[PDB]
Amino acid sequence: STGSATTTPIDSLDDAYITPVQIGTPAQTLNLDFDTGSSDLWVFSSETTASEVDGQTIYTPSKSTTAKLLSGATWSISYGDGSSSSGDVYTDTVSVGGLTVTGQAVESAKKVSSSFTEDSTIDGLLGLAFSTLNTVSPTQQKTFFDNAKASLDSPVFTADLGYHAPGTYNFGFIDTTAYTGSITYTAVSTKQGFWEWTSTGYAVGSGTFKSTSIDGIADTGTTLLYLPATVVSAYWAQVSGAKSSSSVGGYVFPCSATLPSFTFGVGSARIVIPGDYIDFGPISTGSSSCFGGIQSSAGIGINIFGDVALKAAFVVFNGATTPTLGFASK
Ligand SMILES: C[C@@H](NCCn1cccn1)c1ccc(F)cc1
Repeated sequence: STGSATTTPIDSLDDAYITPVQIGTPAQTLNLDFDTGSSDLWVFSSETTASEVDGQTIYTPSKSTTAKLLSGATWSISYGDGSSSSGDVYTDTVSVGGLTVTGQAVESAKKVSSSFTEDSTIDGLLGLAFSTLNTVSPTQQKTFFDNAKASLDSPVFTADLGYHAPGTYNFGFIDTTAYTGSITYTAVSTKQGFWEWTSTGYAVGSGTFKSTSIDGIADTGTTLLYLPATVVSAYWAQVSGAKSSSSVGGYVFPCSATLPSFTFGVGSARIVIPGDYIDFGPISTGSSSCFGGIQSSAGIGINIFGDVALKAAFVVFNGATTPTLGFASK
């Protein structure tokens, strides 16, 4: 089997991407944030505290002929950004882009934090990290990918995120029309449950490439690129007037600037992030200070190749017995 679904940025900054997902029978279509940095498929639902719902589409298990309560199971998750949600669990039929899984754990939110309520465009998350991170208790559940792998033509999915444009998630095949050149594959550690890999170095603009190992995760659910303070300082030193603002919570730069590109290594290959991808616009409406898309990881504990980095590439998440990542330019 394969599936192919379009993913669409939620706003003009590419802060997140939503992908339609069919849940239940008859189908209930919800727009989910596909998140390679977590392992729970959770949704706004008929169970979500009414005051915490503001515009989202909800899943109503009682209207699905295929829904069943996963009796006794609960879940609770918090993300890197301090957001959280929790609830109970149903199993139901879930389809993405024409690929169907039966018996998928659909985690129904009873509570969501303010950051989810305030974003009316995201109806829940679909986790695509390793199932060892799934938060369902007392019986951990599998991701949609982990359940689909029993059926896919090839045990892979690919992320092809757009810059201020739609892109694609494919399951079970690699679209050789979607990238240029060749795909460079690199080793993955699953020790922390993430798609964790080691970049071979970086360059700033037209500068020399610095060969240096940078461990980090490929995380479609994180907007920005979080790297070591040394790397980030070297980047922003090339932008006149850029500074790390303690009042704003990272590097800001004059909105009049032209940003340099940023290159990261994948083995002997190089992925170039254009400078405009690193522009996240005014810090507040009408401001002439703009927020940077490359930020320090020093207060996280891990480096994160978020959307800023991933949308410069065609990315293969190889879930073969020994998982690997592939990157191609596009
Ligand atoms: C609550 C939420 N924001 C969606 C992303 N966004 C960035 C700026 C605005 N929206 C979220 C939190 C964590 C996460 F892994 C996914 C989604």
